[PDB]
Amino acid sequence: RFASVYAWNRKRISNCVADYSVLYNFAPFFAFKCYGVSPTKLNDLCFTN
Amino acid sequence: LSRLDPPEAEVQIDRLITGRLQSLQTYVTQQLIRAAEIRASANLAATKM
Repeated sequence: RFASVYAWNRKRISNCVADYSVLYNFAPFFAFKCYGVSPTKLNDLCFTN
Repeated sequence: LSRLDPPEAEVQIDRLITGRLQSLQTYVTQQLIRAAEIRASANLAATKM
């Protein structure tokens, strides 16, 4: 149920242990470039929201 | 450093290090002028003494 561009689907993430390496088995990842965070340096950071 | 990988961290680091140098070079430049002002006063005191 991916929504339209004019009304996108917003989901909030609560307290958990998010490993940003096991999501690689969900999509071919056509574009995966990030902006302010190194994609490799994601399992060593604590996030606010 | 913990958030950005080396390939593009240095781009951000380069802006920081050049910014602090301009802050550091400003400090010493004003110190040199102030030191000259004090030395003129110290010379005046020595002549006065």
